[PDB]
Amino acid sequence: ERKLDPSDALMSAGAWAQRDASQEWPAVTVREKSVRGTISNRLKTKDRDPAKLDASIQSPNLQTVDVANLPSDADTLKVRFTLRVLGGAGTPSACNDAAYRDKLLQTVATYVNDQGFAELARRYAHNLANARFLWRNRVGAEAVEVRINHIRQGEVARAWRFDALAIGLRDFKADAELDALAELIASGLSGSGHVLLEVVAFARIGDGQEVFPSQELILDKGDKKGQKSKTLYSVRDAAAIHSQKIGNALRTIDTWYPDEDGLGPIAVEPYGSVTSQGKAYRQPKQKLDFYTLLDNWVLRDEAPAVEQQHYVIANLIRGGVFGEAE
Amino acid sequence: ERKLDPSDALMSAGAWAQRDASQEWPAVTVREKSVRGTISNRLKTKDRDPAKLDASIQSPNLQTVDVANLPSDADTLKVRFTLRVLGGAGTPSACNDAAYRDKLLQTVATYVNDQGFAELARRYAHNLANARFLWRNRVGAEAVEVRINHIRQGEVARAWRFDALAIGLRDFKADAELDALAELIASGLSGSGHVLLEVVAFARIGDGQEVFPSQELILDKGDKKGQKSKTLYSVRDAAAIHSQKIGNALRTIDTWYPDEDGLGPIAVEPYGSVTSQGKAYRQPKQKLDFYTLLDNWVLRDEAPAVEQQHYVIANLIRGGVFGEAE
Amino acid sequence: MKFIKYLSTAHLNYMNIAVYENGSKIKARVENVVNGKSVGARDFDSTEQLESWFYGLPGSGLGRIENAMNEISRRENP
Amino acid sequence: MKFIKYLSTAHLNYMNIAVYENGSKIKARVENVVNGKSVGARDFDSTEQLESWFYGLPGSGLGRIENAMNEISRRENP
RNA sequence: AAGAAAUUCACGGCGGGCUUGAUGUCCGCGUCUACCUG
Repeated sequence: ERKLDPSDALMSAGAWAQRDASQEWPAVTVREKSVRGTISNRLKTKDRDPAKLDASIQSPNLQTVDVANLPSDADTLKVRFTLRVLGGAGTPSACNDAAYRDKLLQTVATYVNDQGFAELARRYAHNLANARFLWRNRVGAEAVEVRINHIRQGEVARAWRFDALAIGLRDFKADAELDALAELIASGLSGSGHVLLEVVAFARIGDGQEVFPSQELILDKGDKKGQKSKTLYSVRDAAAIHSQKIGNALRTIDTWYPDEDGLGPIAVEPYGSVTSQGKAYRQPKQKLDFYTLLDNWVLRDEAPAVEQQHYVIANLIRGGVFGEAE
Repeated sequence: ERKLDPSDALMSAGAWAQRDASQEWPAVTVREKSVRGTISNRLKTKDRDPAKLDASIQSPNLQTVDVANLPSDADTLKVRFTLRVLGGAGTPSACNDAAYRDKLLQTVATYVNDQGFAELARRYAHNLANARFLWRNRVGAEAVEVRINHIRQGEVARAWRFDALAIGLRDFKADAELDALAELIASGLSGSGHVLLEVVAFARIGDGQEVFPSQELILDKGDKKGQKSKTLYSVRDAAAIHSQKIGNALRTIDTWYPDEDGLGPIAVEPYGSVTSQGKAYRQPKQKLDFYTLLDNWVLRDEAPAVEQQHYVIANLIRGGVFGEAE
Repeated sequence: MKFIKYLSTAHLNYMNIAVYENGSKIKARVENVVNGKSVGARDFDSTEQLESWFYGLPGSGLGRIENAMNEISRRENP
Repeated sequence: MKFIKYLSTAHLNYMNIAVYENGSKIKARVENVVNGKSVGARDFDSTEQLESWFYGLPGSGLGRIENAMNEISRRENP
């Protein structure tokens, strides 16, 4: 009775746009309209080999001429402007409604169950601290991923717009906010009251974000790389394709979701160490870890696999409902 | 006496064009002439593991390396413009005549019968509420399929043209119209009076539709995907081909018909829950369901299989005549 | 197996021509210098031919390594 | 004869793999879902092999159904 | 040394993912000589 779905799939509510990096000077911070985009340059490298050898079986004449030579390739490394101190990241993340109304329903009884569970976990557990996870661990600008490293002051300006007009205009300073523990902020509770007005289906909400890392002049970045699968043979020159919008430098939405999908310290191992990206199987791509392994019971794919039969997770539900928000 | 046809086939009256998405700004809504098309971009993803794994025979060390690694792939996600709020869908659905005049007649007596049934169900049952199903559940813009999700205001402008000139010029707001129940609208009765003047063979009718979802800036879409059958080996990079017109992004007419083929809540199970696409065997492709199964008698292929002998369906005829409109 | 010198300052792809001799022929196994997985090789006569057709390919300088690499990687000889 | 599930969302040709069991072996009769005329099948061991070599064929996703279909239709086993 | 043959009727592909990490391309170099846009 009431088996699991044969094929379930949920829409990514709480969506995310692309970023267009563009560079600015402070006290010209407010006038970010004619701020020019940052073209992915083409540096042309040469190096040595820091990648080690394979330790099984060798011939010793290889490695000397291996190390001594030059791996001189071209590398499309996006670089800042000459006389620009600030930065830019223009992303309208719009939050969809319907936290657990599905997109595929391989059994309608399971859909009535899961709508019952959005009714419970949206009726009982208020989304105050829930969206305080999706804001207080994404206003502290994990938005800006590797370019967050040693900013002077990375200022986030989450404007919010009905229309061409914009009413919710909240400004921040994301270096005054940690990335390991969410601390009590009033305006962060306003923004989480607004994502409260988003995920529980109250209003059209698209948060136009304009993050300004005030780091320095011509320094490098952390733009999202493309790939070199069957394109390292026709060109065979580039090795790091920093991906582009029309004439600018992307941050791919794929990276941009674990800026905000980094929610739960509700994992198995850590206490205040690691706040990973709230996923099915909770796997971070960096560490090659599997937080919340199969043998543990903190899977997303054990949260309705137990909750759809026995109704007990008890506030690890949030890392089993936010696995369904995206 | 009067057996069924050995091979019957009917033309898709009430035809449908392709969509060319193109992006705009509001208060420049009226001037959608030089509005640029939206090229299918190419993002490049790194994967994770959200898929559940098998329960028959395993070894628990496989997910350490699998859940570790990155089966990364390229995805051609069609993305909006930078500073464009609106959207676009330009489709001239033209309605052909001859609601049941066939295209193949494997027995002419069955053709005289079915022309008799278009004579009955077009003479007795007036197509007022019929085309009110093909309008009031397709002006509420199920036209725009997945991109309907959380629009600010998805405005449909069904212009209608004799010629280069256009007389029937009806404008809407498709967020004020549901997708589960058709409610009483006067201009919707004008448009259904016009499809009354279409399916009952009165005039040349091609409805140039211009739907404007006013959602946001650079957000994603729901353009119709192609396939990767024997093309995921020569290229072996892409995994979602968003199909193209000449330089734009399609919505394939195949998806575009169950925008308007979604007619009948005249199924077996639901009451006001599911308004599926009116088909033979009434099968929706999402849910893997078979509403109106073989053992039930709400098939299209039991509507002339009973009506061609015994003349009694009694107003479930509409889900057995609209199965013949397309 | 009986390894000798390269062809002139790989890389540009982390890929190398990496000519090394056989007892009768000489293999030209276009390969990485890191973990070790190669792409298609080509077996032919001695070094006296290797520099001959290697110099017989178009481009100047590094482009001879690269066009030689694409020329070997669409090989005929297994 | 003792019918079980498919292989993963036919079609793409109106053709299906349509695995169904025998009392000892398991037949994999590549067939239509309409009128019923099949193309060549293949008889082998249980489902534990069926998913094994079915996952052992190239391509990703639907191409495994298609390359499995072409692999069964040029059969060896009558 | 072939000559005629209505292959057509219609058809939701979507569902979600951090590519990443790091790098000396340099070293030399006579373009070349003259010439009615009628």
